[PDB]
Amino acid sequence: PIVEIHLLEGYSDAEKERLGRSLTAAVQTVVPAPPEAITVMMHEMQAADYMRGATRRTPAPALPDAAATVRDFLDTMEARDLDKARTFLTDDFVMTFPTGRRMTDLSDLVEWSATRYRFVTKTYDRFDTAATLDGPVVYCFGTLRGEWPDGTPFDNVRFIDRFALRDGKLAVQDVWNDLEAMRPRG
Amino acid sequence: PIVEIHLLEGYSDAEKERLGRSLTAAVQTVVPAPPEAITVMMHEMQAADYMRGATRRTPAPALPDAAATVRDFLDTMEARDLDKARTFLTDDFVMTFPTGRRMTDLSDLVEWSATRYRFVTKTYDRFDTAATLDGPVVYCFGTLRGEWPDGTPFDNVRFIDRFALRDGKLAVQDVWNDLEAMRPRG
Amino acid sequence: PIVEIHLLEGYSDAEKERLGRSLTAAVQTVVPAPPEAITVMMHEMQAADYMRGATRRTPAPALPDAAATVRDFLDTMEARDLDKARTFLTDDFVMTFPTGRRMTDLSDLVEWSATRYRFVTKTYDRFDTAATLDGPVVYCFGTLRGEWPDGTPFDNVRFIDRFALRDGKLAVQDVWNDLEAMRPRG
Amino acid sequence: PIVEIHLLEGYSDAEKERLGRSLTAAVQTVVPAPPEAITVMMHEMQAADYMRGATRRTPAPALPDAAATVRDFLDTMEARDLDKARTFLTDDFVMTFPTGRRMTDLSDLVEWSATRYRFVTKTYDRFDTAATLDGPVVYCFGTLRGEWPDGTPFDNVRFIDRFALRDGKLAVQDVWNDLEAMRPRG
Amino acid sequence: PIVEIHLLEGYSDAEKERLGRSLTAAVQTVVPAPPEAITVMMHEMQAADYMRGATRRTPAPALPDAAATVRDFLDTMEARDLDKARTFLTDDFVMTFPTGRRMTDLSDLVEWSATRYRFVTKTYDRFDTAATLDGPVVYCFGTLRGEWPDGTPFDNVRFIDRFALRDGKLAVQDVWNDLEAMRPRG
Amino acid sequence: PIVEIHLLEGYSDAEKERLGRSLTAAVQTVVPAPPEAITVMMHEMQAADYMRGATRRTPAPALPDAAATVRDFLDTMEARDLDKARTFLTDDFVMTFPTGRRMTDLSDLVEWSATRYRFVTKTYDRFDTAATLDGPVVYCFGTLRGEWPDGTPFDNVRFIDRFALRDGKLAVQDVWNDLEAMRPRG
Repeated sequence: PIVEIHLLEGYSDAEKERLGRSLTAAVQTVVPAPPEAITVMMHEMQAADYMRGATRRTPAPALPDAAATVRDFLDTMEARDLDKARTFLTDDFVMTFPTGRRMTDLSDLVEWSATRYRFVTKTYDRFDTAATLDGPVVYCFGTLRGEWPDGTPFDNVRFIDRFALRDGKLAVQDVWNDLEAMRPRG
Repeated sequence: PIVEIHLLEGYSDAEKERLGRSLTAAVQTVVPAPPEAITVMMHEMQAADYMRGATRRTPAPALPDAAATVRDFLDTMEARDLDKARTFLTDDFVMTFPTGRRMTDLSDLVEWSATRYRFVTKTYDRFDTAATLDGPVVYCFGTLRGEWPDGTPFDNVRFIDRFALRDGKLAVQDVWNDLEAMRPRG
Repeated sequence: PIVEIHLLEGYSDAEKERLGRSLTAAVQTVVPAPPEAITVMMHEMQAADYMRGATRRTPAPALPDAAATVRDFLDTMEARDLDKARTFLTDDFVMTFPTGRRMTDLSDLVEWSATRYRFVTKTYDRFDTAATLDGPVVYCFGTLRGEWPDGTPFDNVRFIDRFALRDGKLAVQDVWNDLEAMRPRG
Repeated sequence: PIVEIHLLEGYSDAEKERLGRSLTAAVQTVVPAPPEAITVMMHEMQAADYMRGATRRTPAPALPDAAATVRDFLDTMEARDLDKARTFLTDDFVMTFPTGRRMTDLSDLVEWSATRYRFVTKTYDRFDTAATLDGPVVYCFGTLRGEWPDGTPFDNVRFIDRFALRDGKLAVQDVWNDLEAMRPRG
Repeated sequence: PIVEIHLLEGYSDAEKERLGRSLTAAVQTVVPAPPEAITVMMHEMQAADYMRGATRRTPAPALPDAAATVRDFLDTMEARDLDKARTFLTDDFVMTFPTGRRMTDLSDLVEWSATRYRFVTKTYDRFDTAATLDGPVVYCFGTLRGEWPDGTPFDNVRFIDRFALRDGKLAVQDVWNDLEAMRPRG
Repeated sequence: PIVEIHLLEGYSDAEKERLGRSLTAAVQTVVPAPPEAITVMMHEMQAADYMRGATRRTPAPALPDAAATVRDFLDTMEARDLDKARTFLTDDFVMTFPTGRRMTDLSDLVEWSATRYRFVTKTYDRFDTAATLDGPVVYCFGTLRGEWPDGTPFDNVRFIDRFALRDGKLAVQDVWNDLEAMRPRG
C-alpha cells in the first residue's frame, strides 16, 4: 500500500518521521502487510500552492512528541522537581492512582505515597501511543525498584501509566501497578 | 492535510472505514488539525493495475477489528468457555498477571485466580488501539465487580488489560489491577 | 497544464463534461496555453473511499446547467405562465429593470411593463456563465423585437440580462436594454 | 472536491491565487459545495521535471488579470487619455453603445457622446469574469453620475459593460445603460 | 521509486503487464534500484473522465507484443510455411544475413541457405526488446542445432537476430551467427 | 498517457532527461501514441519525505549512460590500454566470442585474436539500449575493417556486440561477427 500525504511546509524532519511511522502503523491495523511493503510519500506545499475555500491557510504548529513529553514529565517527577513537573500539565490535570485515589495537586501525590514506599524508580519496557480522534493517548509500562517503608529493597514490580493529552499538555493520568500485590504482609 | 492511500480492491466498507479513521488519527498525532480539515481518499486498484518488482501482488486479506477480537475473547472467558477462548489465541500465547505470574495455559489461570476471588465481571470504560509497526496493540480498562473469597461483594475495582496481536490472533496478554490494593486485610 | 479533480461517484457524463470544460477555461484565465495543451482527469470515489473528519460524505446532486435554467425561465415568462415561472425562483428573488425599478412579484413586472410596449420577444446572441465563489452568474444578451404601445413594430433593440443563482434557483435578475434609447419621441 | 493542478514553475503568487480562485469557482458551477469544502493544490515543476514528446516545454507567460485590464482602460478613458487608452486595444477593437452605435475609433465615441451628456463617472458595483474556451470575458456593472447637457446633475444611472479579450488586449466592448431611461423629457 | 500511469480504459490485463514491466525496466536504466523497489500503479479512466482541449479522446489500439511476434514469425519459418511467414512482414521488409547478403524475398533466403546446411533449429536463450521512439526493436539470441550439408550433426552454434518493426509488423531483419566459425574445414 | 514518477532529489538534469525519454519510450511499446500525447512528470522528494518500511531510503547515485560506457570501453580496447579497459569491468566479467570462446581475462582475448587477424577497427552503425528487469543491456553493431593474418586488407565485415551491465560496470560481453564467413579460404 502507498500512502501520500499533502501538507504545508514548515514541519521538521523529526515531525515528518513521526508522521510517516504513524501512517505506516495505521495501515497495519487493517492491512497485514509488513512495514516494508508500505510506502509513505509526503508532498510539501508552499502557502501560495494551497488553497481551501479560495483562501490560503496557516499551518497548525506541530504537536510535540507525546511519548517524549510523558517521559520528560515522569523523569521530572522522579527528580522531585514539582515546579518543573507542573509546566507539563493542563490547568485541570487529574491523576488516578491505585485505590481510585483521585488527585489534582502534585503535592497531594507526594504526601499520599510517602507512607506507601520510601521511593520508587521506573524502568520502562515500552511506550505505545494510541492515535485517537481526540489526539494522542500514551501508555507506558515497565517495572519499579525501590524500598518498602521499612527499608526493604524491592525490584521488578510491574507498573503501567496512561496519559491523555490536550494541546500538547498532559491532561489525565491513570496508574495501575503491582505494589500492593508484592508488598510483604507476614 | 490530504491523505491518499492506494490499495488493492477487495476490502469491505467497514475495513475502509477503520482504515480511514486510523489514518485520520495518525495525522493528528503530529498535525493538530480539526478532523474536519483532514481528508482521506482511497484509490482502489485491480490486481492488473498494480505491480511491484514487475509482478502483481496478492491482496493481503484484512485483519479483523482488534478491539472487537479482544472484547469477544474476554467475554468468552467470563462465560468460562475455555474451548472457545483458545480459538482466539496464537499457539505461543502468554499471559502475565499481577505478581508477574506468567502463564500459557488458560487452565493455569483459572486455578491461580480461583483462590484470589470468587469471580469478577468487567465493566469497560474504554478501549484504545495503539497502531505499532508490529501491528495493533489493544488497551482496555474499567472496573471490576465480584466477591472476595469470603463472599464479600466489591465493585469499582480498577483494572487494565493490554493485548498484543499477531495475524489477527491474541499473542500476549498483560494484566494490572487494583484487587490487592482493595482487598480487605485484617 | 494537467488538472486532476477527485470527486464522489454519480455525476452523469454530461455533468462531467460541463465540469471539465469549466476547469479548462479557468486555467485559460491565467495560462494562455492552447486548450489542446490542457488535460483534465477526474478520479471517482465511492462513498466508502472518501472521508473528511472521520466521516463519509453524502454526494449531493449536481446543479443543473445555469444557462439552461435561465433560458427556460425566460421562455416561460414569454409564454406568460407566471405560476410555472415562479417555480424557478428563490423566495427572496429580486428583479431590477431599467430606471432601477426594483420588483419582487412577477405580477408587478407585467403591470409596470404593460405601459412600456405591447410585447417583446428575445433573440439571443450569446450566453455566458461566470463562475464566482457565490455560485454561477449567467449573462445573456441579444435583441428584442416587439411593438411600441401604439402598435408600431420594432426589431433589433439590444438587451442584456444578468442572473445570480442560489442552489440551482434564480435569486437575482438585473436587466438593461436599449428600449428607451430607441423609442420614438414626437 | 479536491482539485490538483500541475504547472511549470514561474507563476507569481498573485497569478497562482487567481488560478486557484477560478478553479474553485469552476467546481461550483456543477458541484453544489461551499468554497470551504473545495481544496486546490498546485504542483510546480522545474523544466527538467517535465516532458511532453521526449522534449521539454517553455511555460506560457501568464495572462494579466482581465478585470484589472478592463478597469484600467476605463479609468484611462475617464481621464480622457486616448493615446494611453489605445495601448489596451486590439487593432480591430470594436465598440457597441446604446442604439447599436458601432464604433472603431475612440475619437468617434467622444464626439457621439458629447451630445448626450456633459460627462459621466462610473461607480462600479461589481466585476465578473466569464471563463470561456476563447479566453476570459469581462462584465462590469454599476451606476453613473454626471450632468445632462443643460448641466442638470444626475446620479445612480445604471450601466453595464462587456469586454471580450484576445491575448490580453481588449477586442470587443459592448455597453448598455439607463441613460435614455432616466433622461428628462419634454 | 513510485511510477503512476494514467490511461484510458480498454487495455487488456496482458497489455497492462507488458506496460508495467517496461516502465519498471525504464526506471532501472537510470535509478539503480532492484525491481522490488519499483512500484507501478495504473489509473484507468473512462472516456467521460478524461478531457484534453475540452474534448474526449479515443485510446490508441494497443500494439502487439513485439517479441512474441518475432518468435511466431521465426517459428513459422522453421515450419517452412512461407505464405504465413509473409503475413508478419511489411511490404518493404529486408533481411541481411552473414556475408552481407541482403534479401527481400523469403524464397531467396531458402535457396541461399540450402547449400549452407541441411537444416537448423533455434534454441532461444533470450529475447530483449529495445524501446526506441522510432519503433520497437527485438534482439534474440541462442544456439542452433542442425546438420552440415554432408549430414554431420552440430549443436550449440551461437546465433543472434535483430528485428525492427513498424506498426506491429516486421520491417528489418539482421542475422549474425557462428556457423562459418564452426563449419568443419577440409 | 500521463506518467508520474516520484523519486528522491539529487538526480541531475541530464539524468532526469534520460529517465523521461525512457519512460516515454516504455509507454510506446504498448500504446502507439504520438510522443506529444505522452507526458512525464517527476515529483522530487527530500530524504525526510519518503519512507518505506518506516525508514528513509538512502539515494543511490544514478547510473551512467550505458551506451557511452560501452563505447568508451571499446575505444579503450582499440587503443590496447588494458589497464584502463579493466576499470570498466566487474570482477566477474565474462566475454563470449565466435566459436563460443569464453574468456575472463582481457589478456586471453588478445592472445586468441592475435592469430585470427592482424587488427580490426569498428565502424558503428547503431547503438540500442534495451531496458530489462536485470538492468540495461547494450547492443551495438556495424562493420569491421582490418587485415587478415597475411596482411590482405578487408572492410565492411559485419559485427555485433551485446553487453550486460551491473552497477554501471560491464558484466557480460557477447560478440558475433561475419569474420569467419568472409575469411579467404584456400
